[PDB]
Amino acid sequence: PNFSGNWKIIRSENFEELLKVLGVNVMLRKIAVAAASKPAVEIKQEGDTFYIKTSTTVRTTEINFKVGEEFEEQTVDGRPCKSLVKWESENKMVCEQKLLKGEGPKTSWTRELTNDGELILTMTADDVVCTRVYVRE
Amino acid sequence: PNFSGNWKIIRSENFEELLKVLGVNVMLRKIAVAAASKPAVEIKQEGDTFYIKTSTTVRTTEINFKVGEEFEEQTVDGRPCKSLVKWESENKMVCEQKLLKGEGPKTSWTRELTNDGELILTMTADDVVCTRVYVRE
Amino acid sequence: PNFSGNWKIIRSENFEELLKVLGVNVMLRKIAVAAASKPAVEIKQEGDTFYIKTSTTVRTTEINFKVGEEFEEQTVDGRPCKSLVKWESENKMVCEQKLLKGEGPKTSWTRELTNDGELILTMTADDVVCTRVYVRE
Ligand SMILES: C=C1C2=C(C[C@@]1(C)C/C=C/C(C)=C/C(=O)O)C(C)(C)CCC2
Ligand SMILES: C=C1C2=C(C[C@@]1(C)C/C=C/C(C)=C/C(=O)O)C(C)(C)CCC2
Ligand SMILES: C=C1C2=C(C[C@@]1(C)C/C=C/C(C)=C/C(=O)O)C(C)(C)CCC2
Repeated sequence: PNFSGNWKIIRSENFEELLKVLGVNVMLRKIAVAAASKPAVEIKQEGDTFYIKTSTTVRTTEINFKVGEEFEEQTVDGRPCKSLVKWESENKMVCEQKLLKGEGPKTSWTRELTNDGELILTMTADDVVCTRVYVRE
Repeated sequence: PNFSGNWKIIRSENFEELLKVLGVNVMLRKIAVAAASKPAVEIKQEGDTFYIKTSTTVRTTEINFKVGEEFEEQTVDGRPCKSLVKWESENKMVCEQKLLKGEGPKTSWTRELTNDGELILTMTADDVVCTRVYVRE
Repeated sequence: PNFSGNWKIIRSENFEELLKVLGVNVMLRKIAVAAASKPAVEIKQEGDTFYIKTSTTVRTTEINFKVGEEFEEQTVDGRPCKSLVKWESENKMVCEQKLLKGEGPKTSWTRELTNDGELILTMTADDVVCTRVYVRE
Protein backbone atom coordinates (compact mmCIF):
# COMPACT_ATOMS: atom_id res chain seq x y z
CA PRO A 1 0.00 0.00 0.00
CA ASN A 2 1.62 3.18 1.36
CA PHE A 3 -0.62 6.23 1.21
CA SER A 4 2.35 8.62 1.01
CA GLY A 5 2.24 11.17 -1.80
CA ASN A 6 0.67 14.32 -3.26
CA TRP A 7 -2.84 13.74 -4.51
CA LYS A 8 -5.13 15.72 -6.78
CA ILE A 9 -8.80 15.20 -7.22
CA ILE A 10 -10.45 13.72 -10.27
CA ARG A 11 -13.99 12.87 -9.11
CA SER A 12 -16.31 13.99 -6.36
CA GLU A 13 -20.00 13.41 -5.53
CA ASN A 14 -22.42 14.54 -2.80
CA PHE A 15 -20.09 17.03 -1.15
CA GLU A 16 -22.68 19.83 -0.98
CA GLU A 17 -25.42 17.42 0.02
CA LEU A 18 -23.13 16.30 2.91
CA LEU A 19 -22.63 19.95 4.00
CA LYS A 20 -26.37 20.62 3.86
CA VAL A 21 -26.85 17.64 6.20
CA LEU A 22 -24.29 19.13 8.64
CA GLY A 23 -26.30 22.33 8.55
CA VAL A 24 -23.62 24.48 6.88
CA ASN A 25 -25.24 27.70 5.68
CA VAL A 26 -25.57 28.56 2.00
CA MET A 27 -22.82 31.16 1.94
CA LEU A 28 -20.34 28.89 3.65
CA ARG A 29 -21.42 25.97 1.43
CA LYS A 30 -20.75 28.06 -1.68
CA ILE A 31 -17.29 28.99 -0.48
CA ALA A 32 -16.59 25.37 0.54
CA VAL A 33 -17.68 23.97 -2.79
CA ALA A 34 -15.54 26.52 -4.68
CA ALA A 35 -12.48 25.84 -2.54
CA ALA A 36 -12.81 22.03 -2.47
CA SER A 37 -12.68 22.08 -6.27
CA LYS A 38 -8.89 22.01 -6.41
CA PRO A 39 -7.39 20.93 -3.13
CA ALA A 40 -3.88 19.66 -2.62
CA VAL A 41 -3.63 16.60 -0.41
CA GLU A 42 -0.26 15.72 1.08
CA ILE A 43 -0.03 12.38 2.89
CA LYS A 44 2.87 10.96 4.90
CA GLN A 45 2.75 7.42 6.18
CA GLU A 46 5.47 5.78 8.28
CA GLY A 47 3.93 2.54 9.45
CA ASP A 48 0.63 3.06 11.24
CA THR A 49 1.59 6.67 11.69
CA PHE A 50 -0.04 9.18 9.32
CA TYR A 51 0.05 12.89 8.60
CA ILE A 52 -2.58 14.19 6.23
CA LYS A 53 -2.56 17.82 5.07
CA THR A 54 -5.47 19.08 2.97
CA SER A 55 -4.95 22.53 1.49
CA THR A 56 -7.40 24.77 -0.32
CA THR A 57 -6.98 28.52 -0.93
CA VAL A 58 -9.36 29.41 1.91
CA ARG A 59 -9.01 26.76 4.58
CA THR A 60 -6.37 24.16 5.35
CA THR A 61 -6.47 21.24 7.79
CA GLU A 62 -3.68 18.98 9.14
CA ILE A 63 -4.12 15.72 11.03
CA ASN A 64 -1.55 13.59 12.78
CA PHE A 65 -2.58 10.16 14.00
CA LYS A 66 -1.52 6.59 14.69
CA VAL A 67 -3.91 3.88 13.56
CA GLY A 68 -6.02 2.31 16.33
CA GLU A 69 -5.15 5.15 18.74
CA GLU A 70 -7.72 7.88 19.63
CA PHE A 71 -6.86 11.47 18.75
CA GLU A 72 -8.48 14.89 18.42
CA GLU A 73 -9.51 16.56 15.14
CA GLN A 74 -12.55 18.33 13.65
CA THR A 75 -15.55 17.30 11.55
CA VAL A 76 -15.67 18.57 7.92
CA ASP A 77 -17.81 21.44 9.12
CA GLY A 78 -15.30 22.56 11.72
CA ARG A 79 -16.61 20.86 14.87
CA PRO A 80 -14.07 19.33 17.33
CA CYS A 81 -14.31 15.57 17.77
CA LYS A 82 -12.56 12.49 19.16
CA SER A 83 -11.41 10.25 16.35
CA LEU A 84 -10.13 6.67 16.26
CA VAL A 85 -8.81 5.24 12.99
CA LYS A 86 -8.60 1.51 12.25
CA TRP A 87 -7.63 -0.78 9.39
CA GLU A 88 -10.77 -2.18 7.89
CA SER A 89 -8.20 -4.01 5.73
CA GLU A 90 -4.69 -3.73 4.20
CA ASN A 91 -5.55 -0.77 2.01
CA LYS A 92 -8.54 0.78 3.78
CA MET A 93 -8.70 2.69 7.06
CA VAL A 94 -11.96 3.71 8.70
CA CYS A 95 -12.54 6.60 11.07
CA GLU A 96 -15.34 6.95 13.57
CA GLN A 97 -15.92 10.43 14.92
CA LYS A 98 -17.50 11.47 18.19
CA LEU A 99 -18.29 15.11 19.01
CA LEU A 100 -16.58 16.49 22.10
CA LYS A 101 -19.47 18.84 22.85
CA GLY A 102 -23.00 19.16 21.52
CA GLU A 103 -25.27 17.07 19.33
CA GLY A 104 -24.96 16.51 15.61
CA PRO A 105 -25.24 14.06 12.69
CA LYS A 106 -23.16 10.87 13.03
CA THR A 107 -19.97 11.35 11.04
CA SER A 108 -17.00 9.33 9.78
CA TRP A 109 -14.57 9.06 6.93
CA THR A 110 -12.65 6.29 5.17
CA ARG A 111 -9.55 6.41 2.96
CA GLU A 112 -8.73 3.58 0.59
CA LEU A 113 -5.86 2.92 -1.79
CA THR A 114 -6.91 1.08 -4.99
CA ASN A 115 -4.70 -1.21 -7.10
CA ASP A 116 -4.81 1.23 -9.99
CA GLY A 117 -3.27 4.35 -8.47
CA GLU A 118 -6.27 6.07 -6.86
CA LEU A 119 -7.05 7.18 -3.31
CA ILE A 120 -10.73 7.13 -2.36
CA LEU A 121 -12.05 9.32 0.43
CA THR A 122 -15.59 8.84 1.64
CA MET A 123 -17.16 11.12 4.21
CA THR A 124 -20.47 10.33 5.90
CA ALA A 125 -22.92 12.57 7.74
CA ASP A 126 -25.72 10.30 8.96
CA ASP A 127 -26.91 8.68 5.77
CA VAL A 128 -25.19 10.91 3.23
CA VAL A 129 -21.94 9.68 1.76
CA CYS A 130 -19.65 11.95 -0.18
CA THR A 131 -17.06 10.12 -2.37
CA ARG A 132 -13.95 11.85 -3.65
CA VAL A 133 -11.36 10.15 -5.87
CA TYR A 134 -7.73 11.27 -6.24
CA VAL A 135 -4.64 10.29 -8.26
CA ARG A 136 -0.95 11.03 -7.67
CA GLU A 137 0.08 14.49 -8.75
CA PRO B 1 -17.12 35.47 38.27
CA ASN B 2 -14.52 33.57 36.22
CA PHE B 3 -14.97 33.90 32.47
CA SER B 4 -13.30 30.53 31.79
CA GLY B 5 -15.24 28.15 29.55
CA ASN B 6 -16.51 27.29 26.07
CA TRP B 7 -19.28 29.57 24.93
CA LYS B 8 -21.84 29.35 22.15
CA ILE B 9 -23.96 32.14 20.87
CA ILE B 10 -27.67 32.51 21.45
CA ARG B 11 -28.43 36.12 20.49
CA SER B 12 -26.82 38.77 18.34
CA GLU B 13 -27.87 42.23 17.08
CA ASN B 14 -26.32 44.94 14.87
CA PHE B 15 -23.31 42.94 13.76
CA GLU B 16 -23.70 43.80 10.06
CA GLU B 17 -24.57 47.40 10.85
CA LEU B 18 -21.29 47.56 12.87
CA LEU B 19 -19.33 46.18 9.87
CA LYS B 20 -20.96 48.67 7.50
CA VAL B 21 -19.79 51.45 9.85
CA LEU B 22 -16.21 50.08 9.70
CA GLY B 23 -16.48 50.21 5.93
CA VAL B 24 -16.27 46.44 5.35
CA ASN B 25 -17.32 45.71 1.77
CA VAL B 26 -20.48 43.78 0.94
CA MET B 27 -18.74 40.56 -0.03
CA LEU B 28 -16.65 40.48 3.11
CA ARG B 29 -19.69 41.44 5.21
CA LYS B 30 -21.64 38.51 3.75
CA ILE B 31 -18.85 36.08 4.56
CA ALA B 32 -18.45 37.59 8.06
CA VAL B 33 -22.13 37.36 8.84
CA ALA B 34 -22.27 33.72 7.65
CA ALA B 35 -19.20 32.74 9.66
CA ALA B 36 -20.12 34.65 12.86
CA SER B 37 -23.35 32.64 12.96
CA LYS B 38 -21.81 29.73 14.82
CA PRO B 39 -18.52 30.68 16.42
CA ALA B 40 -16.80 28.80 19.20
CA VAL B 41 -15.44 31.00 21.96
CA GLU B 42 -12.84 29.55 24.31
CA ILE B 43 -11.91 31.68 27.32
CA LYS B 44 -9.18 31.08 29.90
CA GLN B 45 -8.91 33.31 32.93
CA GLU B 46 -6.23 32.97 35.62
CA GLY B 47 -6.61 36.10 37.71
CA ASP B 48 -6.41 39.26 35.64
CA THR B 49 -4.80 37.23 32.91
CA PHE B 50 -7.03 36.23 29.99
CA TYR B 51 -6.79 34.24 26.78
CA ILE B 52 -9.74 34.51 24.43
CA LYS B 53 -9.95 32.38 21.28
CA THR B 54 -12.78 33.01 18.83
CA SER B 55 -13.08 30.43 16.08
CA THR B 56 -15.24 30.45 12.98
CA THR B 57 -14.77 28.24 9.90
CA VAL B 58 -13.17 31.07 7.92
CA ARG B 59 -11.27 33.25 10.36
CA THR B 60 -10.00 32.73 13.88
CA THR B 61 -8.57 35.26 16.35
CA GLU B 62 -6.65 34.76 19.63
CA ILE B 63 -5.92 37.40 22.25
CA ASN B 64 -3.73 37.22 25.31
CA PHE B 65 -3.88 40.06 27.81
CA LYS B 66 -3.59 41.11 31.44
CA VAL B 67 -6.23 43.51 32.70
CA GLY B 68 -5.11 47.15 33.03
CA GLU B 69 -2.01 46.48 30.89
CA GLU B 70 -1.77 47.71 27.25
CA PHE B 71 -1.37 45.11 24.52
CA GLU B 72 -1.63 44.73 20.75
CA GLU B 73 -4.56 43.17 18.86
CA GLN B 74 -6.82 43.99 15.89
CA THR B 75 -10.20 45.67 15.41
CA VAL B 76 -13.13 43.43 14.32
CA ASP B 77 -12.41 44.43 10.75
CA GLY B 78 -8.79 43.34 10.90
CA ARG B 79 -7.00 46.61 11.71
CA PRO B 80 -4.08 46.55 14.21
CA CYS B 81 -4.64 48.54 17.39
CA LYS B 82 -3.32 49.21 20.90
CA SER B 83 -5.74 47.88 23.48
CA LEU B 84 -6.04 48.39 27.24
CA VAL B 85 -8.61 46.36 29.19
CA LYS B 86 -9.98 47.42 32.58
CA TRP B 87 -12.53 46.24 35.12
CA GLU B 88 -15.54 48.47 34.89
CA SER B 89 -16.68 46.22 37.77
CA GLU B 90 -16.38 42.68 39.23
CA ASN B 91 -18.02 41.01 36.26
CA LYS B 92 -17.46 43.49 33.44
CA MET B 93 -14.27 44.43 31.61
CA VAL B 94 -14.07 47.29 29.13
CA CYS B 95 -11.63 47.67 26.26
CA GLU B 96 -10.63 50.89 24.57
CA GLN B 97 -8.95 50.52 21.21
CA LYS B 98 -6.58 52.90 19.46
CA LEU B 99 -5.42 52.37 15.87
CA LEU B 100 -1.68 52.01 15.40
CA LYS B 101 -1.79 53.59 11.94
CA GLY B 102 -4.45 55.47 10.01
CA GLU B 103 -7.81 56.99 10.81
CA GLY B 104 -11.03 55.16 11.54
CA PRO B 105 -14.23 54.96 13.62
CA LYS B 106 -13.72 54.89 17.41
CA THR B 107 -13.92 51.29 18.54
CA SER B 108 -14.13 49.27 21.77
CA TRP B 109 -15.59 46.12 23.22
CA THR B 110 -16.87 44.97 26.60
CA ARG B 111 -17.39 41.47 28.03
CA GLU B 112 -19.70 40.87 30.96
CA LEU B 113 -20.64 37.79 32.95
CA THR B 114 -24.29 37.78 34.14
CA ASN B 115 -25.64 36.03 37.25
CA ASP B 116 -27.67 33.65 35.11
CA GLY B 117 -24.98 31.92 33.07
CA GLU B 118 -24.53 34.26 30.10
CA LEU B 119 -21.55 36.14 28.67
CA ILE B 120 -22.38 39.42 26.94
CA LEU B 121 -20.05 40.88 24.33
CA THR B 122 -20.69 44.37 23.04
CA MET B 123 -18.65 45.87 20.23
CA THR B 124 -18.83 49.55 19.32
CA ALA B 125 -17.83 51.38 16.14
CA ASP B 126 -18.51 55.06 16.77
CA ASP B 127 -22.17 55.07 17.70
CA VAL B 128 -23.12 51.57 16.61
CA VAL B 129 -23.22 48.89 19.28
CA CYS B 130 -23.39 45.23 18.41
CA THR B 131 -24.54 42.96 21.30
CA ARG B 132 -23.89 39.23 21.29
CA VAL B 133 -25.04 36.89 24.06
CA TYR B 134 -23.50 33.47 24.82
CA VAL B 135 -24.10 30.54 27.19
CA ARG B 136 -21.78 27.73 28.29
CA GLU B 137 -21.51 24.94 25.76
CA PRO C 1 16.30 52.41 -1.88
CA ASN C 2 15.25 50.22 1.07
CA PHE C 3 11.87 48.57 0.64
CA SER C 4 11.28 48.39 4.41
CA GLY C 5 7.95 49.76 5.64
CA ASN C 6 4.17 49.36 5.87
CA TRP C 7 2.46 49.94 2.56
CA LYS C 8 -1.14 50.59 1.60
CA ILE C 9 -2.59 50.39 -1.84
CA ILE C 10 -3.65 53.33 -3.94
CA ARG C 11 -4.02 51.90 -7.46
CA SER C 12 -4.60 48.50 -8.98
CA GLU C 13 -5.40 47.21 -12.49
CA ASN C 14 -6.03 43.79 -14.09
CA PHE C 15 -6.10 41.80 -10.87
CA GLU C 16 -9.30 39.90 -11.73
CA GLU C 17 -8.21 39.43 -15.33
CA LEU C 18 -4.97 37.87 -13.96
CA LEU C 19 -6.99 35.48 -11.74
CA LYS C 20 -9.23 34.50 -14.66
CA VAL C 21 -6.07 33.60 -16.59
CA LEU C 22 -4.90 31.39 -13.68
CA GLY C 23 -8.27 29.67 -13.84
CA VAL C 24 -9.50 30.81 -10.41
CA ASN C 25 -13.24 30.15 -10.20
CA VAL C 26 -15.79 32.95 -9.99
CA MET C 27 -16.57 32.51 -6.30
CA LEU C 28 -12.93 32.51 -5.31
CA ARG C 29 -12.25 35.46 -7.65
CA LYS C 30 -15.02 37.46 -5.96
CA ILE C 31 -13.61 36.77 -2.52
CA ALA C 32 -10.07 37.55 -3.73
CA VAL C 33 -11.08 40.84 -5.30
CA ALA C 34 -12.97 41.89 -2.14
CA ALA C 35 -10.07 40.97 0.14
CA ALA C 36 -7.28 42.44 -2.04
CA SER C 37 -9.08 45.80 -1.82
CA LYS C 38 -7.41 46.78 1.44
CA PRO C 39 -4.35 44.68 2.13
CA ALA C 40 -1.59 45.55 4.54
CA VAL C 41 1.89 44.95 3.20
CA GLU C 42 4.77 44.75 5.66
CA ILE C 43 8.27 44.63 4.17
CA LYS C 44 11.59 44.10 5.94
CA GLN C 45 14.83 44.44 4.05
CA GLU C 46 18.29 43.89 5.56
CA GLY C 47 20.62 43.89 2.59
CA ASP C 48 19.60 41.37 -0.06
CA THR C 49 17.51 39.66 2.55
CA PHE C 50 13.75 40.33 2.43
CA TYR C 51 10.63 39.40 4.37
CA ILE C 52 7.35 40.36 2.78
CA LYS C 53 4.05 39.86 4.62
CA THR C 54 0.80 40.53 2.76
CA SER C 55 -2.29 40.48 4.94
CA THR C 56 -5.94 40.58 3.97
CA THR C 57 -8.89 39.63 6.21
CA VAL C 58 -9.27 36.24 4.52
CA ARG C 59 -5.83 35.08 3.45
CA THR C 60 -2.32 36.09 4.44
CA THR C 61 1.02 35.15 2.85
CA GLU C 62 4.61 35.53 4.13
CA ILE C 63 7.78 35.16 2.10
CA ASN C 64 11.38 35.09 3.23
CA PHE C 65 14.11 35.24 0.62
CA LYS C 66 17.62 36.37 -0.25
CA VAL C 67 18.07 37.98 -3.65
CA GLY C 68 19.64 35.76 -6.32
CA GLU C 69 19.02 32.63 -4.21
CA GLU C 70 16.23 30.12 -5.10
CA PHE C 71 13.47 29.57 -2.56
CA GLU C 72 10.00 28.06 -2.27
CA GLU C 73 6.72 30.01 -2.26
CA GLN C 74 3.31 29.90 -3.99
CA THR C 75 1.76 31.52 -7.06
CA VAL C 76 -0.98 34.15 -6.47
CA ASP C 77 -3.54 31.41 -6.92
CA GLY C 78 -2.04 29.20 -4.25
CA ARG C 79 0.17 26.86 -6.29
CA PRO C 80 3.63 25.91 -4.90
CA CYS C 81 6.58 27.06 -6.98
CA LYS C 82 10.36 27.52 -7.01
CA SER C 83 11.24 31.19 -7.06
CA LEU C 84 14.48 33.07 -7.73
CA VAL C 85 14.59 36.84 -7.21
CA LYS C 86 17.16 39.11 -8.87
CA TRP C 87 17.96 42.81 -9.09
CA GLU C 88 16.92 44.03 -12.49
CA SER C 89 18.42 47.27 -11.11
CA GLU C 90 19.05 49.27 -7.89
CA ASN C 91 15.37 49.75 -7.13
CA LYS C 92 13.71 46.88 -8.99
CA MET C 93 13.75 43.15 -8.25
CA VAL C 94 12.31 40.57 -10.62
CA CYS C 95 10.99 37.14 -9.73
CA GLU C 96 10.67 34.17 -12.05
CA GLN C 97 8.42 31.39 -10.86
CA LYS C 98 8.48 27.72 -11.78
CA LEU C 99 5.75 25.29 -10.69
CA LEU C 100 6.94 22.36 -8.58
CA LYS C 101 4.22 20.07 -9.95
CA GLY C 102 1.78 20.33 -12.82
CA GLU C 103 1.32 22.64 -15.78
CA GLY C 104 0.11 26.22 -15.71
CA PRO C 105 0.46 29.76 -17.11
CA LYS C 106 3.96 31.27 -16.89
CA THR C 107 4.06 33.51 -13.84
CA SER C 108 6.32 36.13 -12.24
CA TRP C 109 6.25 39.28 -10.19
CA THR C 110 8.36 42.42 -9.86
CA ARG C 111 8.60 45.00 -7.06
CA GLU C 112 9.99 48.46 -7.70
CA LEU C 113 10.62 51.46 -5.48
CA THR C 114 10.03 54.82 -7.24
CA ASN C 115 11.74 58.13 -6.41
CA ASP C 116 8.46 59.62 -5.23
CA GLY C 117 7.51 57.29 -2.39
CA GLU C 118 5.64 54.50 -4.17
CA LEU C 119 6.13 50.74 -4.37
CA ILE C 120 4.99 49.11 -7.61
CA LEU C 121 4.07 45.44 -7.74
CA THR C 122 3.44 43.81 -11.08
CA MET C 123 2.23 40.24 -11.36
CA THR C 124 2.17 38.36 -14.67
CA ALA C 125 0.26 35.25 -15.73
CA ASP C 126 1.31 34.52 -19.31
CA ASP C 127 0.49 37.76 -21.08
CA VAL C 128 -1.64 39.42 -18.43
CA VAL C 129 0.04 41.95 -16.18
CA CYS C 130 -1.60 43.20 -13.02
CA THR C 131 -0.09 46.46 -11.63
CA ARG C 132 -0.63 47.54 -8.04
CA VAL C 133 0.75 50.78 -6.60
CA TYR C 134 1.34 51.43 -2.88
CA VAL C 135 2.49 54.30 -0.63
CA ARG C 136 3.86 54.27 2.92
CA GLU C 137 1.17 53.99 5.56
C1 LIG D 1 -12.84 25.84 2.26
C2 LIG D 1 -13.58 25.07 3.08
C3 LIG D 1 -14.63 25.54 3.97
C4 LIG D 1 -15.22 24.50 4.63
C5 LIG D 1 -14.60 23.17 4.22
C6 LIG D 1 -13.47 23.54 3.22
C7 LIG D 1 -12.18 23.01 3.82
C8 LIG D 1 -13.69 22.89 1.81
C9 LIG D 1 -13.43 21.41 1.97
C10 LIG D 1 -12.47 20.76 1.26
C11 LIG D 1 -12.18 19.31 1.25
C12 LIG D 1 -13.01 18.42 2.08
C13 LIG D 1 -11.19 18.91 0.46
C14 LIG D 1 -10.71 17.55 0.25
O1 LIG D 1 -10.56 16.78 1.21
O2 LIG D 1 -10.45 17.19 -0.92
C15 LIG D 1 -16.37 24.67 5.65
C16 LIG D 1 -17.41 23.59 5.45
C17 LIG D 1 -15.83 24.49 7.08
C18 LIG D 1 -17.01 26.08 5.46
C19 LIG D 1 -15.93 27.20 5.33
C20 LIG D 1 -15.03 27.01 4.12
C1 LIG E 1 -15.19 35.40 9.39
C2 LIG E 1 -14.98 36.70 9.70
C3 LIG E 1 -14.57 37.73 8.76
C4 LIG E 1 -14.48 38.94 9.39
C5 LIG E 1 -14.86 38.84 10.86
C6 LIG E 1 -15.14 37.33 11.10
C7 LIG E 1 -14.17 36.87 12.17
C8 LIG E 1 -16.61 37.07 11.59
C9 LIG E 1 -16.68 37.58 13.01
C10 LIG E 1 -17.01 36.77 14.06
C11 LIG E 1 -17.21 37.16 15.47
C12 LIG E 1 -17.05 38.58 15.84
C13 LIG E 1 -17.54 36.19 16.31
C14 LIG E 1 -17.81 36.29 17.74
O1 LIG E 1 -17.08 36.99 18.46
O2 LIG E 1 -18.79 35.67 18.20
C15 LIG E 1 -14.07 40.25 8.67
C16 LIG E 1 -14.94 41.40 9.13
C17 LIG E 1 -12.63 40.62 9.05
C18 LIG E 1 -14.21 40.04 7.13
C19 LIG E 1 -13.60 38.69 6.66
C20 LIG E 1 -14.29 37.48 7.28
C1 LIG F 1 -7.94 36.67 -0.28
C2 LIG F 1 -7.30 36.11 -1.33
C3 LIG F 1 -7.70 34.90 -2.02
C4 LIG F 1 -6.85 34.63 -3.06
C5 LIG F 1 -5.76 35.69 -3.18
C6 LIG F 1 -6.02 36.66 -1.99
C7 LIG F 1 -4.76 36.65 -1.14
C8 LIG F 1 -6.29 38.13 -2.47
C9 LIG F 1 -4.98 38.67 -2.98
C10 LIG F 1 -4.40 39.78 -2.45
C11 LIG F 1 -3.18 40.46 -2.92
C12 LIG F 1 -2.47 39.93 -4.10
C13 LIG F 1 -2.80 41.55 -2.25
C14 LIG F 1 -1.66 42.41 -2.50
O1 LIG F 1 -0.55 41.92 -2.77
O2 LIG F 1 -1.83 43.65 -2.42
C15 LIG F 1 -7.00 33.41 -4.00
C16 LIG F 1 -6.74 33.81 -5.43
C17 LIG F 1 -5.95 32.35 -3.65
C18 LIG F 1 -8.45 32.84 -3.85
C19 LIG F 1 -8.88 32.72 -2.36
C20 LIG F 1 -8.92 34.06 -1.64
